[PDB]
Amino acid sequence: PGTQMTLKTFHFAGVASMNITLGVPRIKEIINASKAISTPIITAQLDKDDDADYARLVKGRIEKTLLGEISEYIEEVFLPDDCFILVKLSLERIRLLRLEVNAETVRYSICTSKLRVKPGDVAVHGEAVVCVTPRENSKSSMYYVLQFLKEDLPKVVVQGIPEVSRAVIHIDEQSGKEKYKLLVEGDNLRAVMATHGVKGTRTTSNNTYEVEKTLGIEAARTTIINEIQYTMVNHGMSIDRRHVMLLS
Amino acid sequence: ETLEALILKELSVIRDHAGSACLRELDKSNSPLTMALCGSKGSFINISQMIACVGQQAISGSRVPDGFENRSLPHFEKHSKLPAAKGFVANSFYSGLTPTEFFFHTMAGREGLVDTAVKTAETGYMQRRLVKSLEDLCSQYDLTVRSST
Amino acid sequence: RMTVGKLIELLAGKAGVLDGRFHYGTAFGGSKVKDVCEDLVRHGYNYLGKDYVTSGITGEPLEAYIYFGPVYYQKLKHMVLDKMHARARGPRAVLTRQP
Amino acid sequence: APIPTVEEKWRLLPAFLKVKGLVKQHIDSFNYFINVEIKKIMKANEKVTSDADPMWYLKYLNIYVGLPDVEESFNVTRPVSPHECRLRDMTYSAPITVDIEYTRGSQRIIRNALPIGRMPIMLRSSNCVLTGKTPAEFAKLNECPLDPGGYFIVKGVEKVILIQEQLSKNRIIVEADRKGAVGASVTSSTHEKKSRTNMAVKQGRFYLRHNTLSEDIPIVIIFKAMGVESDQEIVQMIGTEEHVMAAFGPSLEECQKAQIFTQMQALKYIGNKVRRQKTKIEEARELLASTILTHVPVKEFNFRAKCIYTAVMVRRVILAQGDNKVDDRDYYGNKRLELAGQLLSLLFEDLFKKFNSEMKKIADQVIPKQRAAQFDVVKHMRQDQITNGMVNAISTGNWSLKRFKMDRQGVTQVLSRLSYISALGMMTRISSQFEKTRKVSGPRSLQPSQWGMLCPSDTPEGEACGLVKNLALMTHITTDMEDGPIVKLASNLGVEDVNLLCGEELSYPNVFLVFLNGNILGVIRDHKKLVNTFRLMRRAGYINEFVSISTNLTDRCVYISSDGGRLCRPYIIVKKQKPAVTNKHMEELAQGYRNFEDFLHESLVEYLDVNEENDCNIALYEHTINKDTTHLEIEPFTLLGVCAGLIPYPHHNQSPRNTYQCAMGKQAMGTIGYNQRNRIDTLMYLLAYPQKPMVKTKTIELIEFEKLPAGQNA
Amino acid sequence: QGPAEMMKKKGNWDKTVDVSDMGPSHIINIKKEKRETDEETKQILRMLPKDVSVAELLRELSLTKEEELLFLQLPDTLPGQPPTQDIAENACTLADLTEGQVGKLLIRKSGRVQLLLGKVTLDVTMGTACSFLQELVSVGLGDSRTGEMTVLGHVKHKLVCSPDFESLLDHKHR
Amino acid sequence: MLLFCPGCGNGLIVEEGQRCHRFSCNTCPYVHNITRKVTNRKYPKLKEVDDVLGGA
Amino acid sequence: DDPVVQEIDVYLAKSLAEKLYLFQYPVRPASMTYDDIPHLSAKIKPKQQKVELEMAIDTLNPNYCRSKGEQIALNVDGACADETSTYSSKLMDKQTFCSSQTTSNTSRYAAALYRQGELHLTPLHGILQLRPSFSYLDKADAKHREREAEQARQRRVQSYEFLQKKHAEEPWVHLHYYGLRDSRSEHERQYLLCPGSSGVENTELVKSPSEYLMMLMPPSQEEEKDKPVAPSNVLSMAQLRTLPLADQIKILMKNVKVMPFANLMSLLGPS
Ligand SMILES: [Zn+2]
Repeated sequence: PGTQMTLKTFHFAGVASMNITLGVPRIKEIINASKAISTPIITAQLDKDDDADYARLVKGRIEKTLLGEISEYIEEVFLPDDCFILVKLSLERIRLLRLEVNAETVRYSICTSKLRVKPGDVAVHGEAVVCVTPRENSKSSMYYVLQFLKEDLPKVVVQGIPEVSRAVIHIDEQSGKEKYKLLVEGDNLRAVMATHGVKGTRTTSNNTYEVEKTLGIEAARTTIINEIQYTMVNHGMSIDRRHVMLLS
Repeated sequence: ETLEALILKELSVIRDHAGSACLRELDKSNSPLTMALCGSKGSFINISQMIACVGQQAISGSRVPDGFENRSLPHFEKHSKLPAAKGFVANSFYSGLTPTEFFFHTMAGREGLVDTAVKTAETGYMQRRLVKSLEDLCSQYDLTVRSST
Repeated sequence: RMTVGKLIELLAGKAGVLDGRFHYGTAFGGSKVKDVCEDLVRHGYNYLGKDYVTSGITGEPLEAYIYFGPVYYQKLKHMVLDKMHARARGPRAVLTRQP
Repeated sequence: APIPTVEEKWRLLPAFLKVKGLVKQHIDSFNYFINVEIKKIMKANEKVTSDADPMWYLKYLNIYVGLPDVEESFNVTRPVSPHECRLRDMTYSAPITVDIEYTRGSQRIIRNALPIGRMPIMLRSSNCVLTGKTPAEFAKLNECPLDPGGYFIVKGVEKVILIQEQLSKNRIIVEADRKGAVGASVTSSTHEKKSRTNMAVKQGRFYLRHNTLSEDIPIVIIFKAMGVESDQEIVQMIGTEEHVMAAFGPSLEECQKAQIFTQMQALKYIGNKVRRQKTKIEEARELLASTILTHVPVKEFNFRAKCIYTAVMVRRVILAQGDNKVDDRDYYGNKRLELAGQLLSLLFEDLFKKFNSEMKKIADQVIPKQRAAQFDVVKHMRQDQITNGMVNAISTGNWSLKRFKMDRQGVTQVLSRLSYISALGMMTRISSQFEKTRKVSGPRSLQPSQWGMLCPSDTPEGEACGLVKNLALMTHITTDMEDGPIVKLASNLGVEDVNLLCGEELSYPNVFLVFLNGNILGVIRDHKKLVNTFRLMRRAGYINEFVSISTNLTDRCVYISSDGGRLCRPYIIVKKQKPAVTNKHMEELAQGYRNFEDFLHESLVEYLDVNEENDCNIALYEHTINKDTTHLEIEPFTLLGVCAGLIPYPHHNQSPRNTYQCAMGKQAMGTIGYNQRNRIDTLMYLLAYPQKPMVKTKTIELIEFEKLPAGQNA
Repeated sequence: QGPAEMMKKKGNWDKTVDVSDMGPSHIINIKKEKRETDEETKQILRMLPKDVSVAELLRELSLTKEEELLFLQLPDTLPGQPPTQDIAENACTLADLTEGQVGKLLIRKSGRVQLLLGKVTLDVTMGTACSFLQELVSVGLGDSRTGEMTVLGHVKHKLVCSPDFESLLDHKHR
Repeated sequence: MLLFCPGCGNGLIVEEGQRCHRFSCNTCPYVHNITRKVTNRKYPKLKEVDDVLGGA
Repeated sequence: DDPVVQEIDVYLAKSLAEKLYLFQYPVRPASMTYDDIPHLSAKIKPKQQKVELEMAIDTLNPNYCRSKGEQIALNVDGACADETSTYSSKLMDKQTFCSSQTTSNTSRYAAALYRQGELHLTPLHGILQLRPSFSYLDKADAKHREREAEQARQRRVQSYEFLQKKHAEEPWVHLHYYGLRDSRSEHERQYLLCPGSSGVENTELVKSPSEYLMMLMPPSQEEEKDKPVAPSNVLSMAQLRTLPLADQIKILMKNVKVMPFANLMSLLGPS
C-alpha cells in the first residue's frame, strides 16, 4: 500500500481544523510503538450528548488554566515597610467562563512546587484581590528575588488537568442524532476518565501506549487493529482484515 | 481562514460549473469523451482542464505562498489578495497560459515530481523492517500459527 | 498526459508545408490556430486537419476521419543492439567466487 | 484607449546577446583572472626574506603568461592548435615567466625571462589562438565556427568547470533551533577567516558559543569586558521599549550576581577559559580584538563599532520572540555564484604560497653555513610544482585548499558531445552544495525569487531533481567592486557616525540604519531621498551601474550592495505611465546608429538585482501599466532557457511533459560540428539525413540550431 | 468602576511612610533616581512632540528672541578653492576660511530651508535630538604646565548640511 | 522596570532599609529611601470569545 | 515658491578655533546640569588631546549611606597606610571622570551660535565623550591582592604596550576650573561675535555648480584603459570625446553603408 497511495488533501474530520498525520509516516509510527508521540488525541463521551452548556462546563473543568489568565491585572507592590505581590481577579470573566474556582483555590495551589512558602504568607483579602508575601532567601540569591517570583507565579496552574492542551466540542447533524461529542488532546487518559459527567467507559485514545498502560495489553491489541484500519480506509486502500490481525 | 475558505469555495464552484457547462455540449463520438466513459484512459475532470479551465494551483494544499516581501512576485501589489495573484489560472491548455500562470503551474508540477522518488525513501525500509521480523511465521497441520521455536 | 502543443504542431506544420513557410511556435506567442485553419481550406483540406482515409487491408473506407500531418521526430541514442545480454557460466570474482 | 505599443522591443535581445549572455560567464571570468588578478596575487607576496645576512632578499616585480606553445625534444618550441592537442593527448597550456631579482653579494641580479611553470588556457579567452579569427580561417585550424568555447583541454579530454553556488557571507541571520530556542550566527569571512560565531538563548538569557572557549559565556560579561563598564549604557544600546527591556532584564541578573564589574576583571575571568595550546588579560584581549566578529572593522582598541553590532543583532532576537517568522534559507537574494575565475584564483594562491615557502626551506637549509661562498638560487629555482598542481586539480576534479580548509570534489565534468544542444546546455549548468548530505528537502522546490534569472523547467530526471539547474536566457552575473567612491556619497548625503551617538537614537521610529555589504555605516533619516539620489546618479552614470540599493522597513535598515557574484537582469525604465524607450530609438538601433550601451547611458534600461527587485513594480505587457509602475519586461520568453527553447508551444502542455523533453533534447542523434569527420572521439552518434523542423521557436534562431539539426519530419 | 473594584485593596494597602522627615526615610528633591528617558525622569511626583526646522527658527526669532548654541555638520567640500593652496587632494573647507560675514541663509514659501552659498545653494536638515547633555568649553593654556579653562554653554539642537545633487547636475546633464 | 544609580549609573537594587526600605547602589554610597507607595502594571491577556461563548 | 522669509546672514569667527572643545555626558539627562558642583581639579594631555576631571560630592546628605562610604573607604585606600590615598578623609567626598575620543577628524564639524539676524560659526578642535570612573574597585582589588601577597628581534609593532608607552610619554597638563556662572564665560563668549559688516561678497564660493560637482566627486580613475579610436565597442550617440572629425565620420560610416549627409550634424553637433 505504501506505494500506491495518493495521500490526498482536506483531512480535517469536517471541522476544518485539528488535522493529523496520515499514510506512510503515521503507519511508520504505529508500528514502532514509541511510548511517546505527537498529536496525542483522546476521545470521550458525555453523560448527555445534547446538554450543550454542561458540555462546555465539563470542558472548563478539564481544560488547563493558569493564574495569569484568570486575572486581568497583576502588580508588584512596594511599601516603605513591606513588599509583596498582588493579583486582581477577573470576577465577571469567571462567571462567563463558568469556571468552578474561588480565590482561595490559588492559596491551595500555592505552597506546591514553590520552595518553602507557607499558606500564612498569603493574605486572602476577599473575593476580588489576594496577595502573597516573600521570605528571606538566605543563600545562593538575594532578597530582591521578588522580581523572579513576581513574574513566575502568574504561570502557576490553578484549575484543570496539567497534561491537557486544549479541548474541542464536536457537533454532528445526521438524521440519527444531531448531538455533540468531546475531543481532547493530551497524553494522559486516566485523568480525563476520572471526572463527573464523562461517560468514562467509552473513552478512547489514539496512542497505543496510554491505552495499554490503563486498560491492559488486551486493549492494546484492539487499538492497533482499529488504528491501522482507520488510517488505511481514511486513505481508501483495501487490505483484508486478516492481513492486519496477524500483525497485531 | 474564513475568507480563504470562501475563496477556494468560489473558485472550485467556478471549475465545477465550467466543466458542467462543457460536458453537456460535447458531441457523442467525441474522442476524449468516449475514452473517459468506458474508463480506459482519462477522467472527466481532466477534459475540463484540457478544454474549459485549469484550476487553483495549490501548493501542498494551500494557496501559493508569498516568496518576496508580502507578495508572490513583483508583478503584483504588496499585500494583494486577489485570486489571480495567489495561483489561480484562468486559461485552459487550449488557449495557452500566460507568463505568471505558467510559472505558478510549473511550481505545482515540480512539487509533485519531487515526491515520486522521495515517497519511496520510507517505503523501502518498511518493506525491510517488517519482513525481517515476520517472515518466519507459518501455518501448521493442526491449524495453529507457530514461530520457529 | 495533456500535450495539446503536439496537437497544434501537427496542424501548423501542415499549412506550412502546403504554402512554403516555416511557422513560429515561440512561448507565449507563436502562430495562432484561429488563423492557420484558413490556410488549409485554401488548398482544399479540411479546416481541422482530419481527412478521409481508406483501409489498406480491406479496401473499404474507415468509418471515422483521421488526423494527418507532419511532426518532428527525433531518434535517441538508446539502441537495443547495445542492451541485449545473456550469460551461461562466464568468469568469477576471486574474493567471493560468484559471477 | 490603450497606450500605443512599441512592437519592436525584441530587437534588444540580439543586441544584448551579441556581447553578453551564454558561455560568456566562463570566458569573461578567466579573462579577468589571467590579466588583473594574477598580478595582485603576486604583488601580495612580492618579497621573501633571508634567515640571516641583512639586506639579503629576493623580489618579484612583474609576471607574464604568454601564449600557447608545445614542448619538443630539443628544448625548442612551436605554437599549437586546439585540435592538435585533442588528437595528440597533449595539454593546451602557455608558459608562465617572472622578472625575478635576487641577491648575489653584488647589489643586484636582474632577470626577465624565466620559466616558473605552466598555465592551461581556456578556449576563446584573450590568450588563445582561436580568438578574433574569421570563420574562413577556422577551417585551417580544423576547428568549428560554432563551438561554444569556455572549456579546457587537459591530457586530450575536454573538461568543464561547473558553476558553483555558495551561501552569502558576513550577513547576520536569526533562526529557531530544532528545540525551538532562537539563535543567530554569521560567518565572518575575510580572505581566509572562515571562522564562525554563534549565540544562544538556551534558558532565557543570552550567551555565546565558540570553538575557542571551553564553556558558554553570557552577553553582559562580554559587554563589560569590551569596555562598556556601566549599566546605563545597555538600555541605550538595546532600546527604551518597555517590553524589550523587560524581556532583556533577566538576562543581566545572573551577571550582576557575580561581582565582576570592570573590564579587566572580566578579561581575567574569560582569559582562564581559552582553549590554549596575569597573562590572561592580554591573552583575552587579543582574542577579543582579532578572532571574534572579525568581519566588523575597528581601529586599535576602539571597540565601540562591534559593541553596537552585538546590540543590533540581539535586538533582532528580542523581536524574534514577538514574531517567530524569519527570512527563508534559500531566498535567492542571499545566494552567490562562483565561476571559473574565483575557483582557479583560490587554487593558485595556495600553490604559489607553498612554492615560495618550500623554496625558502631549501634556501635556509644551505645558505648560511653549507659553503664557504654564497649559494645561487638558480640551482634550486624549480618549476614542475606549479604545473603539476594546476593540471592535477583540473583533470582529477577535486581540490584541497588546506589553508582555506575545504576539500571539495566534483568540480569538473567532461563536455558531453552527444549533440549540439548537450554541449551548450552543459555550459550554463549549476551544481549545488547539499549533495544529499542532509535531509533539507525544501530547496529542491522552485522559489519565486528565481523569476527570470534561472530556467524554471530545466532540472534533471531522477534523484538530482531540483539540485542541478540552468541559467535563463538573459541574465548577467556581476563582478566584484573596489568599494572606493560609494562610501563618500553616503558620508555627504546625511549619514551621522554612530561613533558619535549614544544608543537611544536607534530606538526612535523616525531613524533608519544604513549598511554596506553587511558592514555598518551610520544612521539616516528620510531613507527615500537616499534611494532617489542613488538611482538618479546611477542612471546618469557616475556610480557603477551594477551597484544596488534596497530597504527593509520592518527592520528600518537600508542595504547597499556592491559585492560580486549576485545575478542581475535588464529591464526597460518606465515613468509617468509611459515607457522611456520609443519606436524611433528602436528604428535607429535596427539601422545600427545606437547600440545597447547607448540605451544604458540614456537611462532607457537598467540592471536590477534580485535583492533590489523586491522594492519596485514591474509590468509584463505594456497595456497593464498603471500609476505604480517602475519598469517593464523586455521580452517575456527569456524566462525560458536553452533546452526548454526547442519545445514549440510549451505554454499549452502540462509542465511535467516539458521537463521530460528538456532532457531528451540532450540525447537526440544529430550533428556535432563541421569538423565532425576529422575528430577521433571515444564515441560519437550521427544521423544520416537530418532535416530542420517545420514549426520553429525563436530561441532556435539565436543559437543557430537549424544549421546543425537533430531530427526528421514524419 | 475603578474605586468599586479598588475598595478591598484600599482597605489594606493605603499605608505609607512618606511623612518621615528623617535620615533613614528622607529624599532630597535634587538627587532623584534615574529612569531611562529624560522625559520619564519625573519619577517623584507630588500629586515626544514633533517640530520642523522653520518653526524652531521662528520661535527663537519671534516667540522668544534669544541667542542659543547650535552644532552643524558640514559637507566634505565648499564651492571655492583651497585659498592659495591649490588642492595634495585637499578639499576646499571652512577650517581656514577668513573671519567675518561670509554668506546668508534663506527659507522659502512652503518651508523649504536652504543655504545661500555663492553661486550655488545647499540644503540643511536637522539631526536627532537627545535626552542627554552636551556642553561647550575652552582652555586658556597660558603656561607650559598650567592654565585655566572656561565653559561657554550648552548646545540644544544639531543640523546637517548637504548639497542637493539633483539641483547640481541639472546645470548640464552628463 | 529597571532603575539606575545617579551616582554611578549602575542598576539600583532594593535592600533591607533600616527604618524604611531602600534602593541602594551595589558599589557607590548613593542610596534611595522608599517614601511613597508604588506599583507596576501588568495587565495580562484573557481567553478569547469563540469557545468561551460557543456552546454557552 | 520663493525664498520669502528669514533671510538671515552668516558670519565666521576664528578667535576660538583652536580653543573650542565639545563635552557631553550620555549618562546625564538634559534636565539637570553640574552648575552646583565644584570641580576640584582639571587636566589635559594636549598632544593627542584627552581630558580628565575631578570634582566634589556632598556626604552628609540622606541619599549618602555614610556607613557604606566609610566601609568602602577603608578598602579603596590602604586601611591605615594611605601610601597613594585618593581620599584623606574616610568618606567618598569626591569623584573623577574619564573621557573618550570620538573621531579622528573634527574638521567637518563646527560650533554655531544663533542670534537674531546673525549666525556665527567656529570650528571644533576636539570632541570627547565623558565616562564615570569605576577604577576605585580596581584599586580596592589591587590593595587586597598586594596585602595577600643583543636581545632577539620581535614582530610586536602592533603592541598595546607600545602605544601605551607613546601615551605615557605625555605628562598631564593641569588647569584651574571655572564654572559657567563665572563672568569669565561671558567675557570670553563675546570673542565668537566676530567683527565685520552685515554682508560682503565672499572671495571663495566662486566655482560654478557644474564645476562644483566635478571637483566634489572626482573621477576615481585618472587614466583610461583604452583609446577612443575604438579598439573595443564604444558609444555612438555620446560623441567621441576628442576624436578628430575626419576620423569621427570614419567611425560613423563603418556602421551604416549609405547615408545622406543631411542628418549628420545631429550626431557631430550643429557646431
Ligand atoms: Zn549606583
